[PDB]
Amino acid sequence: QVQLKQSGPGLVQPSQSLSITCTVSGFSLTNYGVHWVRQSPGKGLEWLGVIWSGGNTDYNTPFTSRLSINKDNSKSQVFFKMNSLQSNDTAIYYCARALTYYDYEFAYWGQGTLVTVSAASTKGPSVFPLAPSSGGTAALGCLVKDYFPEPVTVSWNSGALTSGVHTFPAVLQSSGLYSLSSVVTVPSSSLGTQTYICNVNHKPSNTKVDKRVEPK
Amino acid sequence: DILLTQSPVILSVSPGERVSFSCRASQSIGTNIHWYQQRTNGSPRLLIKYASESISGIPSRFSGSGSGTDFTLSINSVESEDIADYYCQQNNNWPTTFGAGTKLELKRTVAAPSVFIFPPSDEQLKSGTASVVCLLNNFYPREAKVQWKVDNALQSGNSQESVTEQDSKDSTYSLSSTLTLSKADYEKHKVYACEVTHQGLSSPVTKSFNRGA
Amino acid sequence: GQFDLSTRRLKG
Repeated sequence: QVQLKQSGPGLVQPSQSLSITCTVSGFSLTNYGVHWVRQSPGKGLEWLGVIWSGGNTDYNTPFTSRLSINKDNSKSQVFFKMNSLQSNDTAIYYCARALTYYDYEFAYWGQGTLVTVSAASTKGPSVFPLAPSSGGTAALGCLVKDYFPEPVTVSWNSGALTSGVHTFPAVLQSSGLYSLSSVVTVPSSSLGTQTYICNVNHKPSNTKVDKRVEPK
Repeated sequence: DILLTQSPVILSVSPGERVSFSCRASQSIGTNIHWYQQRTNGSPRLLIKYASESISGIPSRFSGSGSGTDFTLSINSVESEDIADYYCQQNNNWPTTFGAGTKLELKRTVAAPSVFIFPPSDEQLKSGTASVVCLLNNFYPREAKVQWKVDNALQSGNSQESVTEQDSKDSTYSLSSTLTLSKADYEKHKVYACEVTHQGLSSPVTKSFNRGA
Repeated sequence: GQFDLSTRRLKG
């Protein structure tokens, strides 16, 4: 099972440097190169560089002087480091592996790391219940308010509840802080039997909240 | 660098129809093009390599053709799970470069939203802010209007909307409209109403509550 | 037409 797992999303101050770790399994870094690709609003999908099996690196032209890729074959880890970030370096960063050892056909991707370049500070969210109230289908949810930066993960009943779930895109408030709601529809008859918990995780602030949502 | 131009920007079809994506290169690149699919909150997924070659685990309804500068990715019978963005990649010339992507939207029958309104929790009121949430669930098409009224006064500028991407199973959207008040303003009023207009409703639907009960 | 970091989807 070929897999690539990246370190968590986070905030980097302007002019500061970015570090991401890509841990691979199901293959050996001595047999495959690992590529780095980002995806930004300004420039879309953008190939950044690669570290080959034998330790050599290639960097895309506009990144030659501020990009550094290293790895530890023993630990199956590839280390990405970019210097002097500005606002338009805000993007999702992926590590990726090609089908063959020499190629660029990216058949396996990491889950991505959203990096926000901002001078502001990290802030964890407050979680508030969206309580169901009086055709046999009830809607309930959680309000995840006033956090920075993106993203936040939301799940229901520790992953067991996925059907009917809608987690809305976050919106930026005038405060410069994000907010979103996650909703789910369930049978009215289950409100007295089943517990409904939204599991909220804001990794950039290490804030994890389980919010029980009950009829008021 | 090779410039890759994808067209159209947005594609919109019905399930079971065939659909094609175009990718054009600023100079000949042989057959050195790859295609990717990106679903909502997902990483790119490799669909085709070298213009026409299959990829393990990719459904047979995906195919590609072309050589030189004009390339085509095709889905011969679209399904709802194909709702995604699609990108091409060239690697005939260093560095490898990607197109800007084409969005694939699916049509479906009109579906009216189910409307729910949520008062602010007492927990949030402790903080000095009141959020009133109106939910429009599982509707199509995307266009809809939310009008807020507090004690018959039209609210303007103090609400924000967020819409999900299309559901991969039923192709509907859901919308949340959040009205934000100071706790002081919220306590000075009684009737909080959300009015929803949509093509699937013969009349606007209004969900409301009185602060308290 | 632009990539949206909130949804990883193209928006305008």
